[PDB]
Amino acid sequence: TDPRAKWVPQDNDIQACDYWRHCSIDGNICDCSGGSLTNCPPGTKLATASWVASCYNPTDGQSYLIAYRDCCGYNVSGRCPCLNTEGELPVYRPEFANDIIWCFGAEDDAMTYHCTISPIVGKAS
Amino acid sequence: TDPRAKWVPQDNDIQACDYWRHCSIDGNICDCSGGSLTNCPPGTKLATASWVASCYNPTDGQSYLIAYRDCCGYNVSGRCPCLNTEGELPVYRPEFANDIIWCFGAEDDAMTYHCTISPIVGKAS
Amino acid sequence: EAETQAQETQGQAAARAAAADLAAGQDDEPRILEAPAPDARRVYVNDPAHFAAVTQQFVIDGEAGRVIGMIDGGFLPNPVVADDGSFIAHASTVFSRIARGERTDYVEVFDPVTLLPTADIELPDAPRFLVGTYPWMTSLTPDGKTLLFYQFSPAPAVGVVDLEGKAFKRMLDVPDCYHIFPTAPDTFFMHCRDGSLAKVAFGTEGTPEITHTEVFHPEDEFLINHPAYSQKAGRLVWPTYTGKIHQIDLSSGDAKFLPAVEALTEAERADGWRPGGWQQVAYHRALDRIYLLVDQRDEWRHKTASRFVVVLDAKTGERLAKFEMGHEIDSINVSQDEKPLLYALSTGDKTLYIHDAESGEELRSVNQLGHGPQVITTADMG
Amino acid sequence: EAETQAQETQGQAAARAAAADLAAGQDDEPRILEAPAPDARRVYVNDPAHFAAVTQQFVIDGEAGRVIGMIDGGFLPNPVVADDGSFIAHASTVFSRIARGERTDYVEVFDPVTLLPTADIELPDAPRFLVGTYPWMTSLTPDGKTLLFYQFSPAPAVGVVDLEGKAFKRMLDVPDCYHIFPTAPDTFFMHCRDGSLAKVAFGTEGTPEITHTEVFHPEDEFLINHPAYSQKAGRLVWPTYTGKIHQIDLSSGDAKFLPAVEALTEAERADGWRPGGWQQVAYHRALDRIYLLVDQRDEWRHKTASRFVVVLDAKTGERLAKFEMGHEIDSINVSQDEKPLLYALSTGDKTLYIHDAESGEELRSVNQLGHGPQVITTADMG
Amino acid sequence: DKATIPSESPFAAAEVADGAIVVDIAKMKYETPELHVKVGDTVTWINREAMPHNVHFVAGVLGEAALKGPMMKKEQAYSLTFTEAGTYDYHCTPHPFMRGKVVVE
Amino acid sequence: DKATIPSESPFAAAEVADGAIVVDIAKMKYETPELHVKVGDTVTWINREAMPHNVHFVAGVLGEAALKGPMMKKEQAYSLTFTEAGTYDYHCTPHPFMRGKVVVE
Ligand SMILES: [Cu+2]
Ligand SMILES: [Cu+2]
Repeated sequence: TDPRAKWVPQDNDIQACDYWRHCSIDGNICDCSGGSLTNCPPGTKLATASWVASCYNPTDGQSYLIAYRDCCGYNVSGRCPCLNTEGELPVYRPEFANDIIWCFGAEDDAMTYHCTISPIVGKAS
Repeated sequence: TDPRAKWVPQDNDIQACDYWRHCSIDGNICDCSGGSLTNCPPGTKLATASWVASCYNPTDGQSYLIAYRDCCGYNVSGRCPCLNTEGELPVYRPEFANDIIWCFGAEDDAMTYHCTISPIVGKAS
Repeated sequence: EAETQAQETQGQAAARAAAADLAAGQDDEPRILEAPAPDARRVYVNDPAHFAAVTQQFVIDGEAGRVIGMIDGGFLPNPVVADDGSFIAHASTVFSRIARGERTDYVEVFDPVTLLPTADIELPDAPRFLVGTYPWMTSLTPDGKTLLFYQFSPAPAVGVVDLEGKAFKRMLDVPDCYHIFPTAPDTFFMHCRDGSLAKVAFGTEGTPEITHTEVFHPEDEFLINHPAYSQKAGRLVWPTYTGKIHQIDLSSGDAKFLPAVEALTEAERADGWRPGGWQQVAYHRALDRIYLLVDQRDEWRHKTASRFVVVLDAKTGERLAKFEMGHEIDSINVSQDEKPLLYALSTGDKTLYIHDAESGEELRSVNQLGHGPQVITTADMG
Repeated sequence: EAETQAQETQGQAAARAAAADLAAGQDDEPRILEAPAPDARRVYVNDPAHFAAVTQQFVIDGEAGRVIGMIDGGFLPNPVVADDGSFIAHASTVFSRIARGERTDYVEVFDPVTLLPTADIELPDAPRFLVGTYPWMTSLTPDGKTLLFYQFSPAPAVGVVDLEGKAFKRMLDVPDCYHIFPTAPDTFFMHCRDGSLAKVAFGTEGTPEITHTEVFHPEDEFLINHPAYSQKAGRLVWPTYTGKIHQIDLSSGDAKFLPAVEALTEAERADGWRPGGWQQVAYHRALDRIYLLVDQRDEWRHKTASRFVVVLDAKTGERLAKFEMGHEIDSINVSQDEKPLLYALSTGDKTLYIHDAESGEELRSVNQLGHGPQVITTADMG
Repeated sequence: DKATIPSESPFAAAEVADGAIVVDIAKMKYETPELHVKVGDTVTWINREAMPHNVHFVAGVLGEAALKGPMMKKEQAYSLTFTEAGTYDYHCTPHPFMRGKVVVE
Repeated sequence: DKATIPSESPFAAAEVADGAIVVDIAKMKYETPELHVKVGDTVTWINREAMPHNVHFVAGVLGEAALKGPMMKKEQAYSLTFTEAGTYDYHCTPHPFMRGKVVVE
């Protein structure tokens, strides 16, 4: 895989770094540590505040806003690591910036990074 | 590369796991993280008590007791990991047991494992 | 990184389900999952991570080859899993400045579906034994109400931890003996420097009562640090460096030695065959079968991985199978149900290979299990 | 990765010395070493470890390609190194139970030869910004006496830590700006959302005095998270996604924006070339040169490693050199001395590649640098 | 405490009565830096854009606990009824640079 | 504390006087595990094997601090002067199955 080529989304495997909702993921796919696509693993704490990215779904031709909420309060999972950066801006535009630990709002004030969920918020149109 | 083959000691390279003094080293070679063959790296604490092993020096044909003293108070170095078990006995003979963190007697009661040194404490056999 | 077949199936079925939700216009409402109810095929993998100051446990569905949860630990923790699936726990160690500063030893009990801690019990004076991980260095009693852990220095001792009341009780002074195989709320056996077992029975208070067995092995015969013990069977299965296997029946709370059994043939032994690995032996209670990791190796590479597993009837010593594993395996264990899985962990690949115990076939695997995973723990739910 | 060339030669030179000592009856008397004195070729490699709760710093003699020491840290800590060689420090975060429980942010200061902590300074209310490591999110004042760190939430703020008195001083409320480029004992610049710069002068106590400059870039021109900043020169070098470079000289104590430079030719830009990496830009003070990791890539692969380094005159903008590094490089820095090294860090190989900056030629390499090394830090001692 | 919450969760913009005190949210900004209401007034924030936003009052502001409002999608709304005179600061959780203030008179 | 330490570290055993009070160490044993002395007497341990050994009194025995002696290599020695009456148990640090006892009358 050419690291430098245009990123190509698929809609066939959520555990792979080129799954379509993973367009601006940074960290680890929660599905790989007992979470699911859009839910956190047991024992971890779910952020309410995140960076977002609009990601193109090849199955339906629509762009959707993905909210990359982190699951927090656990050491990093070490499993299914990925870093994509579609539309990703530097830290002075935090709302689209993905090196940040998007743990704000998690229960118990958890701020360590475990993994990242890829839920849809709505249309990016 | 053949993990099951008899250990074959050399006396040319201390940063390799087949260096003759490393015959019952468990962990990491201190020389790789700023210590030396027989000294701890800056910032770590030197244990007094340890397991021992007689290691055959192929240079002079003589067996030497090595005291595998750990350097302590630091997270594991990650550099030069080795596990050799020449003459290594189970834990009910600790004098020769190398799964033990031999850190006891270190300054500041340090008990974490960082790396191991290979000093001679006499002759054997 | 590299995806197992089990991962692809699962990640593909998960992709399709999500497409179906998005099509039906069903909104994503993120929440925190619970793991499924513990079952016979739940398997835990602990990663001591080659002596790292922080470590991880992976909770895995062995039937599916899925990571269903994880639990964090500090420095060289000791994992336990209640046989009835009611809780999991470890004895762990942390420091105030990563690997230095004040040391806290503590026991944590977790709920096995939510994985939340339900107790955090400090152990006064840092008394845990820091050693590459031996499952029988920290042990539950049969009712799960007590955890016992070994102390090495300054003197051999066993700590009593009351899990039900969530308090450290006391240190019991013991002879020069190692490992803890509990048989009751207040009785446990240990293996001694002199080759005897010690039975240790303790009250509420006072010095324990200590009863030694006959010496059961000579001094030149070396008993591995990873024996198998079925608490429900009271079977202690202890291999030596050469694949000789001592069995002790502790079911009565007194030790009845069983005949020795050689796991390897004289021919194999003359040919360089020996056990080797970490968790070198497993025992299946209902089938009364021993599984031992074996290869051809020099006599002092007893910690290296093996590529084979021999299976033997524990009652007769008759060989039932010899499996070629396909990988470098450090640790084995089995599930305790009727048609058990055979778990085979590679510390170098950081992968759990899951095999059919009967035919030896690799069914599925689970990779990316930390830095140096070494310990497999199952519940005996039956 | 196994054994580099520098390791083999260092480890055999070692083995001879040791063998002579033995032959000559010179007993082994273990002690703790000291690191050589801080010189210009001493390089720091910080390993954020892919967001692991505990991290490591590697202290490297870049001349020999030898690890002279290490420093442990917490979760995503921020390394600073005094230009004058007198100390190193970091701002770090720990939790009472590995990755959960009570959080402590603190500043440690270390002796740069004993590596012993000489200060441990706790930051109240956990104010550090937890972000993948940006060297200029935590900074020393030119006198080495104050450490400043960025707080992102609940509101923008900069913390003032008295290293001399070894005490946290206070938080300074700041406008919606990021990174911290100190110019005086009492003054620093930040970069703002609107595209301006803020100057912040702060006294002992009271509302700090905050002026703004004009907006110097378009909203759709994206200035990277890793600019190069020479504090002695007061040169701030800021690449965009396209390789266009904003320079600001801050030597006077006020912001003088210099003519914009392009680091890629118009041809290169149309043939897909872009900068990409982590620390994508370096700046050598004596030579007024700028180094930049560049390669052919889709626009939104800006954090992927690059195989090329273009070198250009900071005044004229004229290219001097283009090297093919021959590895996947994430980070570059330079030693600040006369014939400097080009440090080239591969996060993927976990290896620091050590280059002649003059030729672009690879001289040596240091591997096994933790799990995900991203950050190269040097001192400007001249 | 110092406010009550009419609705736990966000709700549809179309829900908001005609005379209602309204802070619109658009291009990463609250509508007013500083809204003045009386004791007993209900303020409703309405997210007009796709980017999710909320309102968040740190601990000690509206009582002992933080009031972290729920994230509002495009065309969602969220109300707070202010029961005590005073000045109350808030920000948007993911976006520290979005800051508002309610002045309750 | 109840004892002082002639030498902090191990010293060559040719420097011990003949007829000095000596517990020798060999075969993973203190050769006199129960030693009787009088108040004021200096005990010297001397290691007769390649296996390093020490003496280690736990916290509260000889002072509030534990005394964790240096490890004696072969033919090194280490002394404690016992300044007060009573029984003082000890053991060897990596070999806690090696136990001794000094009776100070
Ligand atoms: Cu917002
Ligand atoms: Cu001893």
